[PDB]
Amino acid sequence: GDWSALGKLLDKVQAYSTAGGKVWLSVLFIFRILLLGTAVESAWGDEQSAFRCNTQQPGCENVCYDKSFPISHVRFWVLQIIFVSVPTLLYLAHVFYVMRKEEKLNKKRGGLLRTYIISILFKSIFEVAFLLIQWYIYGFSLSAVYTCKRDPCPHQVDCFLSRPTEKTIFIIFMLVVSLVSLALNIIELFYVFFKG
Amino acid sequence: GDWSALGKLLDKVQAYSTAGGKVWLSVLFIFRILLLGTAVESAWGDEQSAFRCNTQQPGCENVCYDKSFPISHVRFWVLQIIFVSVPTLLYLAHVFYVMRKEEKLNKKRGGLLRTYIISILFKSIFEVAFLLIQWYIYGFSLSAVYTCKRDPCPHQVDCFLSRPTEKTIFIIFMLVVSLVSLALNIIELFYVFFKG
Amino acid sequence: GDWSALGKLLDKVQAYSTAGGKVWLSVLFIFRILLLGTAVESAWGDEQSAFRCNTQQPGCENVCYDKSFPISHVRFWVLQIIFVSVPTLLYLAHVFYVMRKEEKLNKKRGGLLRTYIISILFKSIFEVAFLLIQWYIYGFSLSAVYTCKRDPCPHQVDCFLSRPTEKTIFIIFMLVVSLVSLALNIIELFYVFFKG
Amino acid sequence: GDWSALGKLLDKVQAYSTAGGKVWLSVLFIFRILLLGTAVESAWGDEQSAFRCNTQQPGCENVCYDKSFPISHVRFWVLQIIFVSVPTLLYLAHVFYVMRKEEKLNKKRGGLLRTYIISILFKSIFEVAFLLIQWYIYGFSLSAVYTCKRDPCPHQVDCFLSRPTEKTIFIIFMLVVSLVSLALNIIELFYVFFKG
Amino acid sequence: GDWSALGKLLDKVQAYSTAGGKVWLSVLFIFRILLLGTAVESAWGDEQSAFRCNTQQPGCENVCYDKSFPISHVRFWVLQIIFVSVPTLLYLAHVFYVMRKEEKLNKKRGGLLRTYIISILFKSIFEVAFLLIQWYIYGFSLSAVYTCKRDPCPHQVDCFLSRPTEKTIFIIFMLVVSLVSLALNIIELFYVFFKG
Amino acid sequence: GDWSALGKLLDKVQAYSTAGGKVWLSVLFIFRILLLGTAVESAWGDEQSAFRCNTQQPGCENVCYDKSFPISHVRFWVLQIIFVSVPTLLYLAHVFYVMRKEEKLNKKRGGLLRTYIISILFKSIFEVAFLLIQWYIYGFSLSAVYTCKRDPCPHQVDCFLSRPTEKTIFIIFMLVVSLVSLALNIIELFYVFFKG
Ligand SMILES: CCCCCCCCCCCCCC
Ligand SMILES: CCCCCCCCCCCCCC
Ligand SMILES: CCCCCCCCCCCCCC
Ligand SMILES: CCCCCCCCCCCCCC
Ligand SMILES: CCCCCCCCCCCCCC
Ligand SMILES: CCCCCCCCCCCCCC
Ligand SMILES: CCCCCCCCCCCCCC
Ligand SMILES: CCCCCCCCCCCCCC
Ligand SMILES: CCCCCCCCCCCCCC
Ligand SMILES: CCCCCCCCCCCCCC
Ligand SMILES: CCCCCCCCCCCCCC
Ligand SMILES: CCCCCCCCCCCCCC
Ligand SMILES: CCCCCCCCCCCCCC
Ligand SMILES: CCCCCCCCCCCCCC
Ligand SMILES: CCCCCCCCCCCCCC
Ligand SMILES: CCCCCCCCCCCCCC
Ligand SMILES: CCCCCCCCCCCCCC
Ligand SMILES: CCCCCCCCCCCCCC
Ligand SMILES: CCCCCCCCCCCCCC
Ligand SMILES: CCCCCCCCCCCCCC
Ligand SMILES: CCCCCCCCCCCCCC
Ligand SMILES: CCCCCCCCCCCCCC
Ligand SMILES: CCCCCCCCCCCCCC
Ligand SMILES: CCCCCCCCCCCCCC
Ligand SMILES: CCCCCCCCCCCCCC
Ligand SMILES: CCCCCCCCCCCCCC
Ligand SMILES: CCCCCCCCCCCCCC
Ligand SMILES: CCCCCCCCCCCCCC
Ligand SMILES: CCCCCCCCCCCCCC
Ligand SMILES: CCCCCCCCCCCCCC
Ligand SMILES: CCCCCCCCCCCCCC
Ligand SMILES: CCCCCCCCCCCCCC
Ligand SMILES: CCCCCCCCCCCCCC
Ligand SMILES: CCCCCCCCCCCCCC
Ligand SMILES: CCCCCCCCCCCCCC
Ligand SMILES: CCCCCCCCCCCCCC
Ligand SMILES: CCCCCCCCCCCCCC
Ligand SMILES: CCCCCCCCCCCCCC
Ligand SMILES: CCCCCCCCCCCCCC
Ligand SMILES: CCCCCCCCCCCCCC
Ligand SMILES: CCCCCCCCCCCCCC
Ligand SMILES: CCCCCCCCCCCCCC
Ligand SMILES: CCCCCCCCCCCCCC
Ligand SMILES: CCCCCCCCCCCCCC
Ligand SMILES: CCCCCCCCCCCCCC
Repeated sequence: GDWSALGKLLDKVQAYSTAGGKVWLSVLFIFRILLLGTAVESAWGDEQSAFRCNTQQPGCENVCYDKSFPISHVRFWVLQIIFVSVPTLLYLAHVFYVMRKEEKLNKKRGGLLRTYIISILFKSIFEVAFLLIQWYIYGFSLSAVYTCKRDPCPHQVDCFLSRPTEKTIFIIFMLVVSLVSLALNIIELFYVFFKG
Repeated sequence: GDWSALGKLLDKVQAYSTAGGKVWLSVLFIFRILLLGTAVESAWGDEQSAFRCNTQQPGCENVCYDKSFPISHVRFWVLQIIFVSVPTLLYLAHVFYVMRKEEKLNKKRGGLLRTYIISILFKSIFEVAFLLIQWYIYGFSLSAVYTCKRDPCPHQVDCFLSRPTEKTIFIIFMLVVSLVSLALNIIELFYVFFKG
Repeated sequence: GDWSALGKLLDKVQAYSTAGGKVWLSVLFIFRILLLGTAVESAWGDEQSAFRCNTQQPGCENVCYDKSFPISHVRFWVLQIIFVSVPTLLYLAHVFYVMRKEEKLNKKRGGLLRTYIISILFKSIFEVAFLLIQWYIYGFSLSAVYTCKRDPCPHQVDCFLSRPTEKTIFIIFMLVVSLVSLALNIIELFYVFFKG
Repeated sequence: GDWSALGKLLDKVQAYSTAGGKVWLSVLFIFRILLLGTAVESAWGDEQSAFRCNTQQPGCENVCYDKSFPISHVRFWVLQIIFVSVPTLLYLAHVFYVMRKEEKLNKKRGGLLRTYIISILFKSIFEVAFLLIQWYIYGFSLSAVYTCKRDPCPHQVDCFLSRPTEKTIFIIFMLVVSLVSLALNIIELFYVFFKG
Repeated sequence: GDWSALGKLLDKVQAYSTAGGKVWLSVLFIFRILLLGTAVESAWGDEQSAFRCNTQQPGCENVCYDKSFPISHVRFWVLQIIFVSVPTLLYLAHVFYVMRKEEKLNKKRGGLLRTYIISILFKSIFEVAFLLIQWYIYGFSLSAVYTCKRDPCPHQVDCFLSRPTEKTIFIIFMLVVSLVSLALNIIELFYVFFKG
Repeated sequence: GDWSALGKLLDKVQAYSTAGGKVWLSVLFIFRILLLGTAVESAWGDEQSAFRCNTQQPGCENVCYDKSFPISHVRFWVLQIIFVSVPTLLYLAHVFYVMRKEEKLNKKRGGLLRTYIISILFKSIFEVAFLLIQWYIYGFSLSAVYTCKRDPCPHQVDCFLSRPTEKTIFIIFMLVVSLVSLALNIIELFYVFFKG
């Protein structure tokens, strides 16, 4: 029965948003979690135990695997999803204490709106930042043969990845679902400015 | 005691459905989850660690396994089940905010119905889409010997899968339970049109 | 405090059953789950990683293991337990919406009974069906040496299973607890007919 | 607030027991679970993967491990603990429906007592039964060298177990805690008879 | 709202304790659990799979590992923490039924205090008992080389442990946090006697 | 509905803090947990199973791995996060019993403030202590080749770590998020003194 006070909190947090963003993005947050922790986490399980290279030099598979994967895509997308969720969480924690301050006033314009704008800016700005890093480093694909030239391997060794194509499809899903997230925040950002 | 408000929400979401779909499909959603995450998830555990090929060429088992399995059936069926559930979830989130908008009206035809129709269309349309992809790629069976002709293997190598018959039976269950899902949405789709 | 409405639902679902079936079968459902997911699931963990055969032919252990186990007993008994539980779940979901239809009637014989009979028939009929399949395929024991004659092995190879005796005892428990389930539904089936 | 009805159910189930059994056995049930599923389950993890024998005969470690362990002690003690708990659970489910039958009587001697006696008999009788089986099979110790004479091994092979002493200490705890359970039910059994 | 009855139970259990023990020991119970099941449980994961010895004698690593570790420190500290918690749990279960007996008296000195004294004695007495056993067996350190002289190894073999220094630091934490537990119960024990 | 009493407890614990620390640090506690147990725990999974050294000397990989990692970074950061959380937990448990003492007074300055100051001091003081230890031992990086000179290896051996660069990035995140924690407690510490 104590959900009646929670109804006031979920109303005031989304009083400035449209009728289409709170139904599409909230499902998109549930979608991105359920894709990440259930389907694709088990896919990157043997990212190192199957990585075989064509040499006898001991440790050459240790230093060549790292050059291909400075940071794996799974711990990348977990690093991304907290950074896109944290401006919403920070706005949620602030609006709760603001509501509590006003409940202890009545029994004995523009202040809330600025941080609501900033909360959607850093949602996109971190999202563009994590995309171009992936283009700068990994691209949006995976080749089935890597040629490695680090030390202490000899001249050039051939290292064969573990499931390039299965890792390819879940990369493009993480590109598309992030890109439809990015456009879905931009359309809110026009609506808050064009109101006046 | 706060389930009385939830009783109004579960009534309005299924006010257009028949008396037979909400009892058969809701159990079919519980059935498909319980078959997937409990029985058949452990069956595809060693999909790569048992895949042995008949060669000495290093990495030939890495590139030949991929040609047989571009995407494994388990991460396929998890990818399918979210896409069939998401039009129901999207209709659920929309009808909640529509109900909340009308609760803040009375204390101080055709609008809901169109998206209810669209919500059942994309349930079937994604379901037909995922079936024919499996026929285009994997078929509905698994052979116990795969002949591989990728690079850098030699001329032709023999690769032996891991449990073809146990993977065969759970494929046909995922075909049958998806097909009885597909017919169970079609029978609703006639009933909403033939009402008038 | 909202368990008072749940008290009406658990009364009407078992208004036709005896005083002895709802206390013995409900514990038997808790018993079969707790035996399956806690004790015997870990026993069939290394069903493939310990299966060794007496040959050098690569992949001969892959194709010979399958002939011994087309479907493992653990994923068999999980497949069985959902099929015996689903007619009870389907009767539970139907009787809830029937109760809700009558609650929206009073504020502004024989119909329920037929599907209650059918719900106990398919509990036994699926149970007899899964038993004879095991007799047709696996029997009710496990021998400690399997002789395999599939391809591409040579003439005949000896393959040694993993824990035949520990798998033997839990098979007989799954035979006995299923058989005492089968007789406990039959005794209900006489009581509903002999009432008149 | 709906724990007030649960207070009547936990009173009537233990109206015939002493003030010392419901405080000592209920903690003993919590003790035996917490010892089993947390401490000693991880100890029997590598019961097969460390079992090495002194031969080259392939599969000789498969058939010799079984003769030493027809059923492992962990799946034995899980099999024991359900059988000692099931007469208490069966008495709990029966006394609930008996209470419900009398609640639907008042708004519009000796019957309960017999099954309470039987419920404590089968607690001890199954407990004595599982103890002597262990004495008939395993004893109450483990030797660090097993001599195996099964087929298809040669004349006699030496097989070395995995952690005999760590498995020895948890056997004696499972003997002592079962024996203090057995005496704690007997002392109740005198008290119910000597009341008259 | 039914926490008001729980407020009476948590008051009467600690009516004889000081204002400093219920705030320091209750956090110390939360600390010792969170250190044990989260940090140091994963540290002792490969206690056997990394234990390598310097011989070819088959099974010599099985019988030499046991002499170094008759019982591992993790299953020791889990065995300790239940024994220090069980006198508090036994006093909690007794004081609940004592409270229930007096609630069924008013609607139609020295008795509680003795078992409160005994409950703190066996907390320390078991704690001193488990400490000196560790000094009698393991000491409070771990050496990086063990020399083994059991059978059927030859004259003397060198066995190298798995992470001695990481296991050293968590031993001293389990010594310090147990010792600050032991002094924190003694200071209560003076306060109950010196009251009179 | 019993969250109304919890509203008084969460008000009195933070009556001396600013409006910016309770919204930024509480999210920072949720951030550091979610980074630790989800993203970086799986990264340090094979910290030993991939550590290969360039020798044939048995056990040389056991004693050389330890010199590189006396305590792994994951069990370090878990050891850190409990020590920074424990002064907040201790202040939470104390303020609850202080509130309960005053509730049993009214139905029949400076005392709280001192321990609030001490609770923030030991948050920073333990945080500076764990940082400089890492600088004294590990630094803030990881090199891809370790040269080992322990016994019983020969003169000098080369040991290659497992993923130095992926472990490098999560170290700097654990430095930055700890450092922004350290400055966020200092800014509170000025505010409590400069109030008067
Ligand atoms: C009385 C009607 C108001 C009840 C509001 C409850 C909805 C808020 C919960 C939304 C989050 C649920 C996550 C599953
Ligand atoms: C690798 C396992 C992934 C499991 C899910 C990851 C959850 C991390 C994001 C949680 C954000 C919650 C914000 C409210
Ligand atoms: C060794 C060659 C250079 C490697 C640089 C890797 C940079 C990866 C940066 C990832 C940043 C993700 C968190 C913002
Ligand atoms: C009075 C202070 C309120 C702070 C509310 C949070 C504002 C948005 C913070 C966004 C941080 C973006 C970088 C991670
Ligand atoms: C009345 C609303 C209760 C549920 C709110 C849950 C989120 C509150 C913000 C989370 C951080 C607050 C610090 C405890
Ligand atoms: C009204 C409250 C204003 C809050 C200001 C916060 C602005 C963002 C500061 C942090 C940006 C850089 C974070 C890495
Ligand atoms: C030294 C070359 C490293 C190249 C990758 C650097 C990644 C740094 C990420 C910083 C993120 C800044 C977001 C505004
Ligand atoms: C007062 C009667 C109305 C109560 C309605 C409760 C039923 C709605 C819950 C259905 C989902 C339950 C999932 C297990
Ligand atoms: C591979 C493990 C499978 C576990 C179950 C998968 C659940 C994913 C579907 C959840 C959809 C929920 C919609 C309400
Ligand atoms: C390498 C030969 C071509 C492989 C193509 C594989 C296509 C798999 C498509 C799966 C799509 C599932 C998500 C819609
Ligand atoms: C006002 C907007 C309401 C939106 C409700 C959801 C409609 C159905 C969306 C189905 C999406 C199908 C493609 C995944
Ligand atoms: C009153 C109903 C509460 C339970 C509803 C749970 C589903 C609501 C839709 C889920 C998304 C809403 C965004 C928080
Ligand atoms: C009344 C609300 C209408 C909603 C329109 C949504 C139609 C579907 C658009 C997305 C289809 C393509 C998704 C891949
Ligand atoms: C390049 C050849 C790839 C063949 C498989 C392509 C699969 C694409 C799936 C698109 C789904 C569209 C659903 C309407
Ligand atoms: C060569 C032997 C192949 C065996 C295939 C067995 C197929 C069984 C399908 C079971 C489906 C049952 C539908 C209810
Ligand atoms: C007021 C008395 C009626 C309360 C009925 C509660 C019993 C129904 C629950 C039975 C299932 C419990 C599973 C653990
Ligand atoms: C292999 C792990 C087994 C875990 C338990 C299996 C549960 C499946 C049966 C659940 C049926 C629930 C019907 C109400
Ligand atoms: C390859 C030789 C024939 C194998 C047939 C295996 C049939 C197994 C049928 C199991 C059916 C279980 C689901 C009904
Ligand atoms: C009006 C329709 C009610 C349906 C209730 C369920 C009847 C029993 C179905 C049993 C199915 C057995 C085959 C799995
Ligand atoms: C009032 C009873 C609430 C609990 C009932 C739980 C089972 C209801 C049937 C489950 C399927 C209903 C579809 C949501
Ligand atoms: C009164 C409701 C009657 C329901 C009829 C259902 C009978 C069973 C039909 C399905 C049997 C075959 C399932 C494989
Ligand atoms: C082709 C030979 C296969 C032999 C096993 C067939 C099993 C089919 C199971 C069908 C179940 C029907 C239950 C009524
Ligand atoms: C109003 C006082 C009666 C409340 C009775 C609650 C005690 C019954 C619960 C005992 C089992 C608890 C298991 C943790
Ligand atoms: C091997 C893992 C053991 C986990 C605990 C086993 C629990 C089985 C006994 C449960 C009996 C519950 C009776 C109420
Ligand atoms: C192969 C030599 C005879 C082996 C007999 C093993 C008997 C084990 C009986 C265990 C019974 C436990 C359940 C009652
Ligand atoms: C009217 C029937 C009541 C049955 C209550 C249970 C009696 C005790 C059964 C004990 C079974 C012991 C063998 C497992
Ligand atoms: C009013 C008491 C509710 C809680 C009782 C939980 C145990 C009831 C017996 C369990 C089997 C009953 C079949 C649903
Ligand atoms: C008053 C109820 C009497 C119940 C009789 C049950 C006696 C035990 C019968 C089963 C004993 C054999 C089980 C293996
Ligand atoms: C064939 C020799 C087997 C020896 C072990 C038999 C164990 C049978 C257990 C039966 C339990 C009976 C309890 C009353
Ligand atoms: C009305 C005020 C009394 C409420 C008492 C609640 C505190 C007792 C719970 C202490 C244990 C909590 C463990 C997290
Ligand atoms: C090895 C995993 C350790 C997990 C925590 C162990 C908990 C055992 C102690 C629980 C005592 C509870 C007393 C109330
Ligand atoms: C084989 C040499 C003697 C080994 C004796 C080991 C004794 C360990 C006793 C541990 C007792 C812990 C529970 C009280
Ligand atoms: C009337 C009996 C009350 C018993 C309460 C518990 C007393 C303390 C028992 C401590 C046992 C210490 C040895 C484990
Ligand atoms: C009214 C208090 C309910 C919660 C008490 C939980 C502990 C009670 C003692 C635990 C053993 C009691 C046997 C069921
Ligand atoms: C007032 C209740 C007295 C309880 C007496 C219990 C004393 C301890 C007896 C057990 C000590 C030995 C346990 C191993
Ligand atoms: C036979 C030599 C064994 C040496 C270790 C014995 C440990 C026994 C522990 C008994 C604990 C007694 C506590 C009072
Ligand atoms: C090598 C062994 C070193 C042991 C040092 C620990 C001695 C006890 C220190 C903790 C005392 C705390 C008293 C409050
Ligand atoms: C009636 C309004 C007061 C309700 C206070 C609830 C907020 C306190 C909970 C904060 C912690 C939530 C963690 C998710
Ligand atoms: C290695 C797995 C990490 C899992 C999370 C660790 C949690 C430990 C910190 C919990 C502190 C809670 C304070 C309230
Ligand atoms: C073997 C060379 C000296 C190794 C010393 C390692 C010291 C590590 C100290 C870590 C302390 C962390 C807990 C405070
Ligand atoms: C009356 C005693 C109150 C104690 C409250 C806790 C004070 C802060 C303790 C901080 C301990 C720091 C070292 C871990
Ligand atoms: C009324 C507040 C109940 C919830 C408080 C939870 C934290 C209380 C302090 C935790 C230690 C108290 C010892 C049981
Ligand atoms: C007002 C309460 C004062 C509490 C004093 C606690 C001061 C800190 C003592 C412990 C410091 C050393 C811990 C390792
Ligand atoms: C013997 C050399 C060891 C060097 C590391 C010592 C670490 C000790 C940590 C003590 C922490 C004290 C915090 C105030
Ligand atoms: C030799 C290449 C080393 C690459 C080091 C990359 C360091 C990246 C640090 C990212 C920290 C971002 C802070 C927000």
